[PDB]
Amino acid sequence: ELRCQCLQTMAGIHLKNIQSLCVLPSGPHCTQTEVIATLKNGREACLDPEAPLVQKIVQKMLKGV
Amino acid sequence: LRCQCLQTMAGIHLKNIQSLCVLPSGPHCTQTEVIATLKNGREACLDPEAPLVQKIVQKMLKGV
Repeated sequence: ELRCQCLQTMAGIHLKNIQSLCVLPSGPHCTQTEVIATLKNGREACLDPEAPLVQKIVQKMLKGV
Repeated sequence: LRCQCLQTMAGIHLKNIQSLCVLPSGPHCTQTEVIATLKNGREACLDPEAPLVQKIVQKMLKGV
């Protein structure tokens, strides 16, 4: 909890807007795994890896959409 | 605007990756591309279609 890149997780993300989704696994840097989705507009959104929706979007990116 | 991967590599394990990032398919690139920077710090392009990469990605999300 000393060099984490996310101060909060938020929900409501849609795959259509995402240009890049990246998973930061937990380590000495941060207590919890973090999902950062940089959208096509250039903004970034912190997502909670445990959430089902984010996992569904990841699996849709790899296979689908 | 263009693909970030000029090749594909195999043998990367969830234990070895320090950060994995998925770039979805679009006009920039025909195929979805996964770029995993390893604990050693070098980067490896992984093939999203492979079952192993998908399983490892979702395992990372779970916390493995």
